[PDB]
Amino acid sequence: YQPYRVVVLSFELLHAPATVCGPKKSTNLVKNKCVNFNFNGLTGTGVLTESNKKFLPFQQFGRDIADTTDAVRDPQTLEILDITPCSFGGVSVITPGTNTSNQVAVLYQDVNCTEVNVFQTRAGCLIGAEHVNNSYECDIPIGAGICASYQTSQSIIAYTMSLG
Amino acid sequence: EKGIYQTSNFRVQPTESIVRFPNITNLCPFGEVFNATRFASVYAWNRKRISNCVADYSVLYNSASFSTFKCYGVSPTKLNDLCFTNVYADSFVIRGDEVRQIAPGQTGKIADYNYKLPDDFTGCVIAWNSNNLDSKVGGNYNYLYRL
Amino acid sequence: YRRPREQIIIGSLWVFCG
Amino acid sequence: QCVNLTTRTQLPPAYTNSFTRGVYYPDKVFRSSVLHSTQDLFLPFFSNVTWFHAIHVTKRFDNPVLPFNDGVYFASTEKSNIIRGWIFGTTLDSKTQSLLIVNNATNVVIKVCEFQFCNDPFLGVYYHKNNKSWMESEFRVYSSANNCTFEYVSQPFLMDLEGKQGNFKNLREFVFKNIDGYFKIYSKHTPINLVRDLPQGFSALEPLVDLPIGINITRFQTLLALHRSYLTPGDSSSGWTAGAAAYYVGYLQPRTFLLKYNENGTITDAVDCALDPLSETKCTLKSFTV
Amino acid sequence: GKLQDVVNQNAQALNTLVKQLSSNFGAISSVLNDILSRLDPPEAEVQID
Ligand SMILES: *[C@@H]1O[C@H](CO)[C@@H](O)[C@H](O)[C@H]1NC(C)=O
Ligand SMILES: *[C@@H]1O[C@H](CO)[C@@H](O)[C@H](O)[C@H]1NC(C)=O
Ligand SMILES: *[C@@H]1O[C@H](CO)[C@@H](O)[C@H](O)[C@H]1NC(C)=O
Ligand SMILES: *[C@@H]1O[C@H](CO)[C@@H](O)[C@H](O)[C@H]1NC(C)=O
Ligand SMILES: *[C@@H]1O[C@H](CO)[C@@H](O)[C@H](O)[C@H]1NC(C)=O
Repeated sequence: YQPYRVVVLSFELLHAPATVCGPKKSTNLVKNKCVNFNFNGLTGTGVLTESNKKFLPFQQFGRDIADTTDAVRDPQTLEILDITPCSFGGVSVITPGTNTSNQVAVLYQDVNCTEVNVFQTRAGCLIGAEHVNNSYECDIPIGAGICASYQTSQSIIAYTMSLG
Repeated sequence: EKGIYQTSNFRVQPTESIVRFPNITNLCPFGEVFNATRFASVYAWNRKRISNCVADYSVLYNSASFSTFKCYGVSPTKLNDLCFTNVYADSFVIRGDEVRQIAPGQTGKIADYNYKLPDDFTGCVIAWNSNNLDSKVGGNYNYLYRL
Repeated sequence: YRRPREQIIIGSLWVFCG
Repeated sequence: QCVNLTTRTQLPPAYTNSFTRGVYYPDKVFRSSVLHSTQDLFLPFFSNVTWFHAIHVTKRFDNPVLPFNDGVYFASTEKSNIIRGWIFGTTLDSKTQSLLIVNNATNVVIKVCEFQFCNDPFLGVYYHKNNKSWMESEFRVYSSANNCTFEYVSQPFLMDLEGKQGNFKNLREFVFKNIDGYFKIYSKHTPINLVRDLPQGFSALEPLVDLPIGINITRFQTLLALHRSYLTPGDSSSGWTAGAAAYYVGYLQPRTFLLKYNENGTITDAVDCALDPLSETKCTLKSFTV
Repeated sequence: GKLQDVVNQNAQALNTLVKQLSSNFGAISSVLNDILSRLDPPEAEVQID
């Protein structure tokens, strides 16, 4: 016979705006790291960094010419951050003939490979081949005027190819 | 043979997952309906409209201050992130033996003549002891229910 | 009252009528 | 206490041309130094818009009931803030939900209730004798409010509320839309110095507030502020004057526009792709210079 | 104009290739994560196809 204070909760959807909603979570901000971002209405991957854009007060999203997300406003802070796609590229194996040697050099194309001897070039960066100041004819083309060859007790060298 | 061949596609993997949501400030007035000093009678149960606010059912589920927490049509741990157009909160006083009759498909004096739930009723029910507040020395006669 | 199913998706057809 | 207003002279409304007006931001996306083509409800360039006038001189006080097809572009060339708010709905007989927006002398009121609107709703501003100032003294908008679904009141503030005898010096623009139960309002204020006619130039209306309402918005009605004083004796039906006030009404249509964004992300120009063949060339080439 | 037209043609081809990623092609949505999260794999397989 003890009195019980009861509450009855009813929920329904009337093909109407979701006036009532529940929160999921929130995390601390991370910059200069390839992360999977979640925001008010977009999800994806990319590298977030401090920007210098001029978003309007009512605007929250950024789009480039090709209609790809560029910058996103922070929901909890009046700060706007550019989104740079996480680095990617092709992996090219530079080798002489297998009958010559088994030493190979690897070219990570179009990446600043401080993120991946090591030689940085305009076609990516060449790992496994040493850079020399001499100039020869092009044996194995790499790009941007750089060629590689199996010369000098032997290794793979990277030089600027000589026109003649 | 001697030459350069493309073999793979290098790409940096994401280190971790980051989630950012807007500041929680438009909290629903659940603290008032659940802690009201006085409540309406069984036959004149009041209906409270809750809308245009953010609701937190996780704290209510983990509050551990409610004797009975039964959900119909939805899991108690699944509606935390789910959204509804309108929220209805009906609160009244029910006898200890009558608390089991507040459910869809039930039959009884209060169920049939005071408050009838739909056969396809959805939501959750809240119930907790109130003998230390709704009972007084000499008898409390402020609650009316139809017979 | 009882409402058509085309208008309510999640909730029950029955609505407040007191 | 709903009342009727008599001694009103009915005249055909004037018409004015929209010289590149009614352009608003279609979304909350920032774009810099690009040209974007959007298919949204816009006000067509160089279109006749109904002109409503209010003056005494004649007893001109225009506030009819106007349809709501898909959207409304609202302007107000005012010097003393006479036009205050708007009332929406379908029947206004308490059987259907109605939307009400009023900026009274204290707060702006936005609410949705099944109001029983009066035949001729208005706001009464009276020049009291105790103090030499103008302020609201009557509230004759609706009659009853059985139930309410939404109601919002902003922070208190004050306005001049004085009937300046000069010329129009402020321009207020508004766009109202409703899709999938979302009531959206855009607005912008531009300083002007003119007597009549809609000013030239370009202006992009930034978003103001979004209202999730979900009704049947069949039509709407506008409101004004009435001047009443002992200098014009009379009853509640004739003892009143409207003052120097004017506003325009323009309807939105589904059109395709080529929006131009500057370096800082502000819309600076636009092209109506269905105006003339030159605009068709501009839209097809996605450029402003051909 | 010859060199400029070559550059313009290649740029237009690349831009159209990029913009073709925002098309539904009869699917529910162009975003792959959206269709992955909204629906279960056994039914979303046809949209992904
Ligand atoms: C959101 O809440 C945090 C909590 O301290 C606060 O620091 C922050 O300023 C809030 N956001 C805004 C925009 O004020
Ligand atoms: C590559 O990274 C180095 C840092 O080691 C930096 O100095 C250089 O500017 C970067 N180059 C490019 C093209 O980003
Ligand atoms: C090439 O010459 C530069 C200076 O011109 C020097 O810094 C570098 O060490 C030289 N490298 C080799 C492999 O000789
Ligand atoms: C105003 O006049 C109209 C004309 O028919 C009438 O229907 C309405 O009831 C009147 N209202 C008042 C308040 O006199
Ligand atoms: C954009 O903002 C900068 C910041 O001062 C300003 O110098 C420039 O004139 C602006 N561009 C306009 C107004 O078109």
